Amino acid sequence: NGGITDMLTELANFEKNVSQAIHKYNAYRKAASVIAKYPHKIKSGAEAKKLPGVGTKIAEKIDEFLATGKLRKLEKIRQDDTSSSINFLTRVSGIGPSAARKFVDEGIKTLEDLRKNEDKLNHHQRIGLKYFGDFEKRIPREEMLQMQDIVLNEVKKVDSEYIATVCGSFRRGAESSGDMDVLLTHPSFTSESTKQPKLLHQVVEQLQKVHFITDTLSKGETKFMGVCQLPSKNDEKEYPHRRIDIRLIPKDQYYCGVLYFTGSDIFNKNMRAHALEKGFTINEYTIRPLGVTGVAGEPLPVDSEKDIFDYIQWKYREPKDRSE
DNA sequence: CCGACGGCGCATCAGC
DNA sequence: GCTGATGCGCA
DNA sequence: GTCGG
Ligand SMILES: [Mn+2]
Ligand SMILES: [Mn+2]
Ligand SMILES: [Mn+2]
Ligand code: NA
Ligand code: NA
Ligand code: NA
Repeated sequence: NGGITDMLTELANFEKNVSQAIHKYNAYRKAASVIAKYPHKIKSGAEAKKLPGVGTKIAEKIDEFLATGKLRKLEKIRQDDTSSSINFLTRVSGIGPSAARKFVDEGIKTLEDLRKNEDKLNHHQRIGLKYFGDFEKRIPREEMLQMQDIVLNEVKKVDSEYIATVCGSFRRGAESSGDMDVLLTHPSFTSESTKQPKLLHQVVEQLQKVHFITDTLSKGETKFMGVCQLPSKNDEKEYPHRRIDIRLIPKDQYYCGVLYFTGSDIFNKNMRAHALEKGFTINEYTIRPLGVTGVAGEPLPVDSEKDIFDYIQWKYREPKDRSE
């Protein structure tokens, strides 16, 4: 049902980027997700309508698309200059719905206008512009494996007790990835631990030293967002620049962290809701119970991802089964 | 009908 | 100059 | 936009 999920996804993007209606955005993605998981070719809106997250308005849109092969609402939007331009500009990392809208109001609507007005861009936005095409390329699993070996090894060089784990799409096992996500732990940093200084900085700084990390979007004591690039050969094609995220998490919370940052995004949304549907509340850090009123108690002990799955009564699903 | 739908780390900057 | 307000991206 | 109060 690629035709239908593509349509719902494009509608989602509009609601997020133009209408700034984040809950409609989520509603469309939730519908696109449940439809992609449907093992039958959808013959009608009423057929989709049986699925949870698909409602009256989306069934009708499905009837139209199935009849005409297109959607008039999407046509008009694509034709609309302000809508189209705002949508476009949000493809730049660091330009969200609000910046995109402001730019367009000022007559800035293309990559070229962004070039002409670099003085109006902040540092993250200049980086996103610089790497516009690069950031929209997928990363082949082969290069993700080369990236993994560099990160793991340079982490070793700073200190051998660090544990770095590549999570996200890679850990689900996908053949290409949108970026690289790295969870970092160290024995000195736990949920108590007196706050250990420069733990993440040391690793970011080394990765810069070996010229693997080329740009910084944001950097703090627990979270790094930036740009990296595989080393080239002699005269060879430069690899594309890639997005990399590094999160430093307390060691005692590594499994909740690995669970969350493996994803998928929709999966974790799905886990938290079913968590409450069993008396638990999950975040990135801990799994806790609520009682009868519903404040959450203390973090239950966890030594594996499945430990978390047990608590809320799901059959365990290997990383590869979480792409939602 | 109506309201909930997750929240946080980091960067920027308008308004003092 | 500072900081409350807000934007951004994110599994 | 959807669905469980
Ligand atoms: Mn069936
Ligand atoms: Mn990723
Ligand atoms: Mn990421
Ligand atoms: Na439904
Ligand atoms: Na953007
Ligand atoms: Na992505």
